[PDB]
Amino acid sequence: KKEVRKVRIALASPEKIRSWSYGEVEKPETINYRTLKPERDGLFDERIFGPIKDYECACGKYKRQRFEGKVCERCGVEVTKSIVRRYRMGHIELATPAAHIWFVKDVPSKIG
Amino acid sequence: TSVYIEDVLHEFSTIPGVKEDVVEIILNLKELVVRFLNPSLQTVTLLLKAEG
Amino acid sequence: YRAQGVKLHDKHIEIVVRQMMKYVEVTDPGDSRLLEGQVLEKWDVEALNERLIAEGK
Amino acid sequence: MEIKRFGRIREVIPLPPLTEIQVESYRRALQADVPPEKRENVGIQAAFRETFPIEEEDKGKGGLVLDFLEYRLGEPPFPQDECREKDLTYQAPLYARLQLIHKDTGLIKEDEVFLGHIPLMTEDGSFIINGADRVIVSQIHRSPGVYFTPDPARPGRYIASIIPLPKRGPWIDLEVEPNGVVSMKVNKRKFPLVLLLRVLGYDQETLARELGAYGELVQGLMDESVFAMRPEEALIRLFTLLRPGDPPKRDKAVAYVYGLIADPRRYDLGEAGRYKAEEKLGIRLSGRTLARFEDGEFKDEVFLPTLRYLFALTAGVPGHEVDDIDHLGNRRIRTVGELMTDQFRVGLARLARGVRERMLMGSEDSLTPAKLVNSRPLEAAIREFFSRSQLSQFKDETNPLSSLRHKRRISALGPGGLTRERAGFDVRDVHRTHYGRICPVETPEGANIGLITSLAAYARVDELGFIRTPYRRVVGGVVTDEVVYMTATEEDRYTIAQANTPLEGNRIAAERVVARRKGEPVIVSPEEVEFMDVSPKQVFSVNTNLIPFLEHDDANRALMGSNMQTQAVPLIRAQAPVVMTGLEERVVRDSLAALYAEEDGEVAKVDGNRIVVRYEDGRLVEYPLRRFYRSNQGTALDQRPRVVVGQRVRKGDLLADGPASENGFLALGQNVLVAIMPFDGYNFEDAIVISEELLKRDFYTSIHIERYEIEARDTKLGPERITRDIPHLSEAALRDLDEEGVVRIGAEVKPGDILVGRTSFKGESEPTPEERLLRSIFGEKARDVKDTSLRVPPGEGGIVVRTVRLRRGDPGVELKPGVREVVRVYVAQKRKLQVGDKLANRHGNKGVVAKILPVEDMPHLPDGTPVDVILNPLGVPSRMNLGQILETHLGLAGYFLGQRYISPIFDGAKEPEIKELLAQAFEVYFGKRKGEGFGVDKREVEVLRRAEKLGLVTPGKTPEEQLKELFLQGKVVLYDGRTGEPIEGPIVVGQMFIMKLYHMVEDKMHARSTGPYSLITQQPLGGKAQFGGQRFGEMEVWALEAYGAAHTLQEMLTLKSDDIEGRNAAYEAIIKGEDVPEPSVPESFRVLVKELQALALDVQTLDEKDNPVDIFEGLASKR
Amino acid sequence: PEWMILEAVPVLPPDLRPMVQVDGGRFATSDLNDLYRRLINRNNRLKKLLAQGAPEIIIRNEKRMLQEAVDALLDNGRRGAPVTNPGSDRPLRSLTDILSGKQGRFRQNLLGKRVDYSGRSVIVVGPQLKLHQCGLPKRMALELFKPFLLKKMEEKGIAPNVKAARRMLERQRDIKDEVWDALEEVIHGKVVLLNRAPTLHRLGIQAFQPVLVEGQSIQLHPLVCEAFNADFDGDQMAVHVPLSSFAQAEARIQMLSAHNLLSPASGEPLAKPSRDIILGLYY
Amino acid sequence: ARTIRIPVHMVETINKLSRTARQLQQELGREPTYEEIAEAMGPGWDAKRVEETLKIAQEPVSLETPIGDEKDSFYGDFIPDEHLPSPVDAATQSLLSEELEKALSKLSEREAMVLKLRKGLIDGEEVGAFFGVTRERIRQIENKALRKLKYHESRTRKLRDFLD
Amino acid sequence: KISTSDPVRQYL
Ligand SMILES: CO[C@H]1/C=C/O[C@@]2(C)Oc3c(C)c(O)c4c(c3C2=O)C2=NC3(CCN(CC(C)C)CC3)NC2=C(NC(=O)/C(C)=C\C=C\[C@H](C)[C@H](O)[C@@H](C)[C@@H](O)[C@@H](C)[C@H](OC(C)=O)[C@@H]1C)C4=O
Ligand SMILES: [Mg+2]
Ligand SMILES: [Mg+2]
Ligand SMILES: [Mg+2]
Ligand SMILES: [Mg+2]
Ligand SMILES: [Mg+2]
Ligand SMILES: [Mg+2]
Ligand SMILES: [Mg+2]
Ligand SMILES: [Mg+2]
Ligand SMILES: [Mg+2]
Ligand SMILES: [Mg+2]
Ligand SMILES: [Mg+2]
Ligand SMILES: [Mg+2]
Ligand SMILES: [Mg+2]
Ligand SMILES: [Mg+2]
Ligand SMILES: [Mg+2]
Ligand SMILES: [Mg+2]
Ligand SMILES: [Mg+2]
Ligand SMILES: [Mg+2]
Ligand SMILES: [Mg+2]
Ligand SMILES: [Mg+2]
Ligand SMILES: [Mg+2]
Ligand SMILES: [Mg+2]
Ligand SMILES: [Mg+2]
Ligand SMILES: [Mg+2]
Ligand SMILES: [Mg+2]
Ligand SMILES: [Mg+2]
Ligand SMILES: [Mg+2]
Ligand SMILES: [Mg+2]
Ligand SMILES: [Mg+2]
Ligand SMILES: [Mg+2]
Ligand SMILES: [Mg+2]
Ligand SMILES: [Mg+2]
Ligand SMILES: [Mg+2]
Ligand SMILES: [Mg+2]
Ligand SMILES: [Mg+2]
Ligand SMILES: [Mg+2]
Ligand SMILES: [Mg+2]
Ligand SMILES: [Mg+2]
Ligand SMILES: [Mg+2]
Ligand SMILES: [Mg+2]
Ligand SMILES: [Mg+2]
Ligand SMILES: [Mg+2]
Ligand SMILES: [Mg+2]
Ligand SMILES: [Mg+2]
Ligand SMILES: [Mg+2]
Ligand SMILES: [Mg+2]
Ligand SMILES: [Mg+2]
Ligand SMILES: [Mg+2]
Ligand SMILES: [Mg+2]
Ligand SMILES: [Mg+2]
Ligand SMILES: [Mg+2]
Ligand SMILES: [Mg+2]
Ligand SMILES: [Mg+2]
Ligand SMILES: [Mg+2]
Ligand SMILES: [Mg+2]
Ligand SMILES: [Mg+2]
Ligand SMILES: [Mg+2]
Ligand SMILES: [Mg+2]
Ligand SMILES: [Mg+2]
Ligand SMILES: [Mg+2]
Ligand SMILES: [Mg+2]
Ligand SMILES: [Mg+2]
Ligand SMILES: [Mg+2]
Ligand SMILES: [Mg+2]
Ligand SMILES: [Mg+2]
Ligand SMILES: [Mg+2]
Ligand SMILES: [Mg+2]
Ligand SMILES: [Mg+2]
Ligand SMILES: [Mg+2]
Ligand SMILES: [Mg+2]
Ligand SMILES: [Mg+2]
Ligand SMILES: [Mg+2]
Ligand SMILES: [Mg+2]
Ligand SMILES: [Mg+2]
Ligand SMILES: [Mg+2]
Ligand SMILES: [Mg+2]
Ligand SMILES: [Mg+2]
Ligand SMILES: [Mg+2]
Ligand SMILES: [Mg+2]
Ligand SMILES: [Mg+2]
Ligand SMILES: [Mg+2]
Ligand SMILES: [Mg+2]
Ligand SMILES: [Mg+2]
Ligand SMILES: [Mg+2]
Ligand SMILES: [Mg+2]
Ligand SMILES: [Mg+2]
Ligand SMILES: [Mg+2]
Ligand SMILES: [Mg+2]
Ligand SMILES: [Mg+2]
Ligand SMILES: [Mg+2]
Ligand SMILES: [Mg+2]
Ligand SMILES: [Mg+2]
Ligand SMILES: [Mg+2]
Ligand SMILES: [Mg+2]
Ligand SMILES: [Mg+2]
Ligand SMILES: [Mg+2]
Ligand SMILES: [Mg+2]
Ligand SMILES: [Mg+2]
Ligand SMILES: [Mg+2]
Ligand SMILES: [Mg+2]
Ligand SMILES: [Mg+2]
Ligand SMILES: [Mg+2]
Ligand SMILES: [Mg+2]
Ligand SMILES: [Mg+2]
Ligand SMILES: [Mg+2]
Ligand SMILES: [Mg+2]
Ligand SMILES: [Mg+2]
Ligand SMILES: [Mg+2]
Ligand SMILES: [Mg+2]
Ligand SMILES: [Mg+2]
Ligand SMILES: [Mg+2]
Ligand SMILES: [Mg+2]
Ligand SMILES: [Mg+2]
Ligand SMILES: [Mg+2]
Ligand SMILES: [Mg+2]
Ligand SMILES: [Mg+2]
Ligand SMILES: [Mg+2]
Ligand SMILES: [Mg+2]
Ligand SMILES: [Mg+2]
Ligand SMILES: [Mg+2]
Ligand SMILES: [Mg+2]
Ligand SMILES: [Mg+2]
Ligand SMILES: [Mg+2]
Ligand SMILES: [Mg+2]
Ligand SMILES: [Mg+2]
Ligand SMILES: [Mg+2]
Ligand SMILES: [Mg+2]
Ligand SMILES: [Mg+2]
Ligand SMILES: [Mg+2]
Ligand SMILES: [Mg+2]
Ligand SMILES: [Zn+2]
Repeated sequence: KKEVRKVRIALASPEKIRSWSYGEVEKPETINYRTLKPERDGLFDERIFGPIKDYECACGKYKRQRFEGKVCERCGVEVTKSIVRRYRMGHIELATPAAHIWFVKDVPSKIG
Repeated sequence: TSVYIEDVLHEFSTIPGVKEDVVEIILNLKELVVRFLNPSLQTVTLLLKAEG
Repeated sequence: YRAQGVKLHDKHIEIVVRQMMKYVEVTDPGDSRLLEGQVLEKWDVEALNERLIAEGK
Repeated sequence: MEIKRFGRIREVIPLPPLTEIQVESYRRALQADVPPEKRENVGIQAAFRETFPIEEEDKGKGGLVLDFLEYRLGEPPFPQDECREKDLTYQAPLYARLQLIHKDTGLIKEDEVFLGHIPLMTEDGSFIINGADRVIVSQIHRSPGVYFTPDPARPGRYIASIIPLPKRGPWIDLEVEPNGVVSMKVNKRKFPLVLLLRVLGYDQETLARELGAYGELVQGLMDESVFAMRPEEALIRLFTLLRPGDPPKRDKAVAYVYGLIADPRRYDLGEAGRYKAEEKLGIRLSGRTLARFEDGEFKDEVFLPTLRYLFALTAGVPGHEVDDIDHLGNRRIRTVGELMTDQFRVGLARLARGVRERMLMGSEDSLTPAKLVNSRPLEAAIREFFSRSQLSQFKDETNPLSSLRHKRRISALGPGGLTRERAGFDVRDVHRTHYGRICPVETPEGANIGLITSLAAYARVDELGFIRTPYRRVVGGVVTDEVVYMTATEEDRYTIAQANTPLEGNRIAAERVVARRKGEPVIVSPEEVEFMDVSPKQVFSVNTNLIPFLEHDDANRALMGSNMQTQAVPLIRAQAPVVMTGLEERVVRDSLAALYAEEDGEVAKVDGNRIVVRYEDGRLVEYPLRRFYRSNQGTALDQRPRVVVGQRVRKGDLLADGPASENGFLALGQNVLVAIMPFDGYNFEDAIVISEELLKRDFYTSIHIERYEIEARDTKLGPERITRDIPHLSEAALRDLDEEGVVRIGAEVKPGDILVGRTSFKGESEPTPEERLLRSIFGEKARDVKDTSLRVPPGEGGIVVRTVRLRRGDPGVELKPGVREVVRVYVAQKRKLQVGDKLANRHGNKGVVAKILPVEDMPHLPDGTPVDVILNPLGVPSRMNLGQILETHLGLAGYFLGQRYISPIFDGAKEPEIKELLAQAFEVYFGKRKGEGFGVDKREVEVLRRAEKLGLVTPGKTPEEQLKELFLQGKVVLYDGRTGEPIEGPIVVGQMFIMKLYHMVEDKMHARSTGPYSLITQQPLGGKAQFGGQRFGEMEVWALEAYGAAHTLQEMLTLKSDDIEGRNAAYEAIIKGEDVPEPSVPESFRVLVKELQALALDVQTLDEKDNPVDIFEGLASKR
Repeated sequence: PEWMILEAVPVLPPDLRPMVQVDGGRFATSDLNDLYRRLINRNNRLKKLLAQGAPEIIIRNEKRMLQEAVDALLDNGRRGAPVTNPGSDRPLRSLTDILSGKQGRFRQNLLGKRVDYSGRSVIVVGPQLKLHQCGLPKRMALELFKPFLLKKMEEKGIAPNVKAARRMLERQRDIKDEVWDALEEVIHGKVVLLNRAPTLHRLGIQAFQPVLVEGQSIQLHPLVCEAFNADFDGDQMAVHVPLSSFAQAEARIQMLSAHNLLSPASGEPLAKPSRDIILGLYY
Repeated sequence: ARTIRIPVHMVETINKLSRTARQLQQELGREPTYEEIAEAMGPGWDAKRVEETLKIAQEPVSLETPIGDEKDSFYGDFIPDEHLPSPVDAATQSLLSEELEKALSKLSEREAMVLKLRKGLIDGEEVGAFFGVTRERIRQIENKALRKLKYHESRTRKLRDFLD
Repeated sequence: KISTSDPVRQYL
């Protein structure tokens, strides 16, 4: 509603990593041929990132706009088109940490 | 104003036994000068058929 | 340019060159350490309020 | 009509076979027409021998010897036209004889193995790879030799370079930095240039004294004596200097590599590399390159002479040892043959690679056929070169001329290994040696300039790609008709003179006559003139040679003229220039436009499709004529018979004319009478005014043909059927869809008509809930299929002339996978000249039609004949091509004298000769005027008044006499036409030839309202039928930035291209006549933020007071 | 500063790393996904390696790979360069290569985007035209001002509704001469922008009132042929449309040709009589 | 190993297919039409099966790949989009919904809403479509209201021009 | 530096 007057880049807190995220991609399962649908919890899962179809849900319990802001009882899908499927974030939970090479290998090692 | 060869469908065709191509002939026709004598003749269809 | 027929007003070159000198260097700190290169007017900001509104020159 | 040709320089030798460059190279490349008995063993046979004797000895059991006997390829799978009708690559089959030996009793010979289908050449010189005729363009680079160039940064002294191509194979350099080191580098690191000589056998004493007694630098050679005192040990010591941590013992293994076989090149033992040697440095070749493996003790007649010349080049004048790289004697050319033979050998190695593996895999002796050979490599390799090489291009058949040059064009870029993208200005410039070897006008215009240029007229690739230009001999003050094709290098050793030198025959005629020693203009004496230029034509290319008075036109704009012809489109009505140079005939003939008579005889039948001639030998042959064929770029190629029934033909006379020939003469565009004055603004910067009268006659009209194609694909949702069935609305649109499915031949198709129908399925996997209700409401039982039918793309269509459909039981065609069936629709259309079109004379005046005037009021001459086109004068001073103004003058003469002429390149017509013909013209013009009964106008006299006051007519002479004067000047009186009054001041007019230029696909104005969008980037994208948006570049952004165009710029960044939600509400708003809404955030922005979030970074927009605000409208908050 | 260390790797959206059906059944996915899988597999194999029992050498070995992986998605090439299997020795575009790259994100965020209401055709001198206006092909105007026309169709009897007005124009032979009269009415006082090949200065884009004309070419005024370095040997000019009443307001107020007569460079006119006019006026 | 997972059986399946294509390349000089592969493979192998397996065998392609003159071309800017309503469609749903909504109001909410909701709101059952009132009143008002609606819409032609 | 060598050396 208010004009965007200032942009700001700031470091990511691991708790902010998770704040922007939905679900944890925990398996290397793209899409399985038989059904061009998202495999298991994997990279494309509909819970984690979002449903791939307009105002409609995945199973179809609720399908039009009257209830546009609510989620499905047996399965989770709140809707407006797939743009959500292209804007949502998921996150992987690393075992034992690793570091950003963006901060480790810049000429002045910001960490060194 | 118009031409109809009997076995020819489009303007870019060639007729067997006929050196000239449809386009060359329709061209030669534009060269043709006719003269009718009275208003009663608005559109006259001239006919011609020759063989061998 | 003159030598090539072109006749553009100085103004323009000025606007440009000015920005080549929007920044300076430091040797007598207050808020941030000395060797730093920063925007000229941004220091005219600091010095201005540091000697006029808040004391301690 | 009669022909008068002006210049007299006896053209001593006819021009060479224009395509020999392409034809002969592929001839020597693949010597298949002659038995393996015939001696030319370069190319294929050579590449074969090069990698055939595969010696595989020990690691387990070996002693393998696969040997080559004879190479034979003979029966083409299919023929030319069938290769174009069907998608086919015309290639000849090849299987050579092979016999593998054994260390055990037995040698199995498996005769044939057909690996590699190698393309063939058309008799013209072009190929047929996949459907489209293709061409292999020649290249240029550093011919494998050795040179000495000045050192990089230190002004001091220069260093030596040994150049061995293929890539694999060392690159040596010799440099001396005296404080204590000398440098010889193969891969990179340096070492003493002597440790090597020692290895070979040159000892400190014999070396230093014989080689450099005269060269004090000998001291640096005998310096590190401690190592120079042990011979064969120096061999192991250098081994040691290389670095892996290798076994000291390896008897004569690595020394071999820089010895005889691989790395040093295996080209012609005697002239290939040994030419660069005996003339530049050293004297002999003890085998191809520094080579020997007979006693273990190597011989190097090349390692010492390179230093020998370095001590020599550094110490005085043995000769002057400085190599100008760009000397063509150094700069080699690659004829087609070489380009193919290389890929053929690359494939041979790939083949010989896999075969070695199978010398171990096959159990016992029966291993000759399949055990050793697999055709997978050679196929892929060679196939990759003719279809994917950056060198093989679509034929340039805009018109034979264009398609011809395209076969004789040479390029820089290519293999990547040679001159790539970076280096430029030294190569790009027209080097001195480029004389008669490369055109200086020809090359393109742009970042890619001078690197790609077509050779000259008499230029020919001798034995190894070295353009030798012809220069005739002149012993003493005597000139000969004998000619020597000289290498770039040798040309410098002589004093050469130009062809313009007044000649009485063998006698030079002027004491101080021009010659040019070595790239330097020098006024020499008749007694010094050793050699003379062969021809004014050899200096340039074919494409250029076609220009009338090249002589008077700025080389810069003459280029434009040369490239303009390459874009000439064939007109149904073709005409040759009123003034030609002299090669029009030769172009059409040497190109394969017109059909010539083999031997003398009479004509039997003269069909529109065939001319069966009867030779006097008692034979008669049917000569088909490519009625109407599709040129790669969509220009008509028809052969119109010019001979009547029963006609005795001379050997080599035109039976039919090519796409653009009038009478065996090249004919593009059409000579048109032209006034050269200003009109309102219709001809302002470079605009051309045209007389409607040019359209009345089918003058500038050209036939086009685009080839729309659609496929019946197999979707998992259900095959896409191709049927007359177009699911949703009318039969009106089904009319011309006569054949069930396909469109009927001869039907006029406008944009938006169905060319072909097809039916695919509605959704991805599921039906439609809302569309379920609607179908049910008026007709449930509704074909759930989708209209995906080839339609006429905006722009244009004509009348369908041919159609092709390939269904299920394929005859001998290649249908891609998934592809159920294909349907081609050839459409044709007449292109009458119009205001959007661009015409241009051979000189360079380029320009567009801005107004087609009614013959009613354009400039008309005294006798009712009016001008067709009015060219602006102003376009002539700035540019410098008076040649056009010269043409129009000779033209005016040809108009009234009813004759065409031939003005050679620089020898042609002369200003006095033209004034002479103009004089003859004045009588036909005004002579008939005298007798027909009338004299001179008030107008004619009035313009004379103003003309004398001007200074064009001698005051005091009679108007009759005055007009003669004024006519001779090339101008005549012209009346307005609109007012009938005269145009104060004489104006020139005349017969200038003008061609019409081909309309590129871009021409078709691309206007897009709304359309597709890219998947990942959300910016507008076109393709098939939706035009695709225009690019708004930074340079354009700033333009708006500079203005106060705030919103107009936002729009361009939001509503129009990336604001997903914006453009939607945008359209709809417009639809309801709503003043467009205020922009939402651009997807560029959102895509960014997220890509940025993808990386640790957090980009959050903020408020008035530093607080959040939201770009991602409601999709980022969670759940 | 405790955040520079990574223990939670944000994953880029899905539709932004597509998986698409191409041809025959070919698919197409953003290189990012091969990299994502890299990390996930490693991360998982790590967990299961810790759980199963843990021989030191092997756990580090993995943790190494893991690290490397975490680099890959973020930025490839800073340390070695990951490759899709034998086919293309190509750096899988890293999120970095996304933002910067040969042709990356902020990068092509400035090279250009494609406008929705654009057009482009060959130009031709328009001598009678006044600086004020420009000749625009009706054929082009139609598509350009389609939506503006549609609605205008409905306001008149030519069409019942939008969708109707659309199908009414989907084919060329179907246009009643009443439509031209509608478009010619829609364009009344609106103006468009014309661009030239290199837009070197602000006058590289100027606004004029369109005077609809036949054919393919675009009629341009002679006087402004000097502002755009555009001669007529085939130079083509694009054309854009001001949609907001605001954009139109600015466009025709402060961007219209006949208003910007003197150059921003010199106080010298740019509406100087070019070549033919002088020649006339001189003689 | 693969982006799009493939069970172990399909894997071996693919190896056997490959190996078989190998022994077939051995003598024909003709990369086997999917006829040979079926035969040589065994019991239930047919053309549709081999064309299918090798279609799955092709790994994907890099959405980011150098295209045309590799100068600077990236494969993903060229694929269009399907779910997203190109302007034309947003305008569609505007008039369609406004006009469908106008008709829906000036009517009987007994069988019109039934078939409006049963068809346009949840999923695609005459009997199970109407609340308490049986089939006879369903077909009665369905077909009589659906035709009065269509025939007056025939008068004031608004819907005729098939929005689809 | 380069990852294979180090582990190879590591367990070897
Ligand atoms: C081997 O096939 C392609 C290789 C590309 O790769 C590159 C990197 O290697 C090249 C090599 C080795 C070349 O020798 C040329 C070019 C390129 C490349 O770019 C050219 N490139 C351009 C320069 C500017 N671009 C515009 C770009 C910036 C958007 C257009 C082409 N002109 C080019 C030429 N022209 C001319 O000489 C001139 C002055 C006129 C001839 C025109 C006719 C009409 C053509 O000959 C036509 C029949 C056809 O052959 C081409 C269109 C062909 O395309 C196909 C599909 O066949 C390419 C040559 C070249 O001789
Ligand atoms: Mg906001
Ligand atoms: Mg408010
Ligand atoms: Mg974090
Ligand atoms: Mg997740
Ligand atoms: Mg199955
Ligand atoms: Mg789950
Ligand atoms: Mg819900
Ligand atoms: Mg869900
Ligand atoms: Mg949603
Ligand atoms: Mg986990
Ligand atoms: Mg018949
Ligand atoms: Mg025919
Ligand atoms: Mg005619
Ligand atoms: Mg009459
Ligand atoms: Mg009358
Ligand atoms: Mg009467
Ligand atoms: Mg009859
Ligand atoms: Mg200041
Ligand atoms: Mg303050
Ligand atoms: Mg103060
Ligand atoms: Mg204060
Ligand atoms: Mg105070
Ligand atoms: Mg005579
Ligand atoms: Mg005579
Ligand atoms: Mg002559
Ligand atoms: Mg001669
Ligand atoms: Mg051969
Ligand atoms: Mg060889
Ligand atoms: Mg041949
Ligand atoms: Mg030096
Ligand atoms: Mg060599
Ligand atoms: Mg080699
Ligand atoms: Mg050294
Ligand atoms: Mg000597
Ligand atoms: Mg010394
Ligand atoms: Mg010894
Ligand atoms: Mg080593
Ligand atoms: Mg020799
Ligand atoms: Mg010699
Ligand atoms: Mg010896
Ligand atoms: Mg000498
Ligand atoms: Mg010298
Ligand atoms: Mg035995
Ligand atoms: Mg190199
Ligand atoms: Mg560089
Ligand atoms: Mg450099
Ligand atoms: Mg230089
Ligand atoms: Mg010279
Ligand atoms: Mg060229
Ligand atoms: Mg002799
Ligand atoms: Mg000499
Ligand atoms: Mg004399
Ligand atoms: Mg004398
Ligand atoms: Mg010379
Ligand atoms: Mg030039
Ligand atoms: Mg012949
Ligand atoms: Mg012949
Ligand atoms: Mg006879
Ligand atoms: Mg004779
Ligand atoms: Mg005779
Ligand atoms: Mg004439
Ligand atoms: Mg398709
Ligand atoms: Mg109907
Ligand atoms: Mg449809
Ligand atoms: Mg349908
Ligand atoms: Mg349809
Ligand atoms: Mg079209
Ligand atoms: Mg045929
Ligand atoms: Mg294919
Ligand atoms: Mg197939
Ligand atoms: Mg089929
Ligand atoms: Mg036309
Ligand atoms: Mg007359
Ligand atoms: Mg005459
Ligand atoms: Mg001549
Ligand atoms: Mg005379
Ligand atoms: Mg007479
Ligand atoms: Mg008379
Ligand atoms: Mg008389
Ligand atoms: Mg005067
Ligand atoms: Mg007198
Ligand atoms: Mg007189
Ligand atoms: Mg259009
Ligand atoms: Mg369009
Ligand atoms: Mg659309
Ligand atoms: Mg909304
Ligand atoms: Mg909006
Ligand atoms: Mg409104
Ligand atoms: Mg409002
Ligand atoms: Mg908003
Ligand atoms: Mg961020
Ligand atoms: Mg860290
Ligand atoms: Mg498919
Ligand atoms: Mg991987
Ligand atoms: Mg340990
Ligand atoms: Mg350890
Ligand atoms: Mg790497
Ligand atoms: Mg790697
Ligand atoms: Mg790899
Ligand atoms: Mg991979
Ligand atoms: Mg690997
Ligand atoms: Mg990089
Ligand atoms: Mg980068
Ligand atoms: Mg006017
Ligand atoms: Mg006008
Ligand atoms: Mg209709
Ligand atoms: Mg119309
Ligand atoms: Mg009206
Ligand atoms: Mg018209
Ligand atoms: Mg052009
Ligand atoms: Mg342009
Ligand atoms: Mg507005
Ligand atoms: Mg000027
Ligand atoms: Mg396989
Ligand atoms: Mg096996
Ligand atoms: Mg395969
Ligand atoms: Mg491409
Ligand atoms: Mg869309
Ligand atoms: Mg409403
Ligand atoms: Mg109502
Ligand atoms: Mg109610
Ligand atoms: Mg009611
Ligand atoms: Mg009501
Ligand atoms: Mg209902
Ligand atoms: Mg319901
Ligand atoms: Mg259900
Ligand atoms: Mg109930
Ligand atoms: Mg009833
Ligand atoms: Mg009843
Ligand atoms: Mg009723
Ligand atoms: Zn659900």
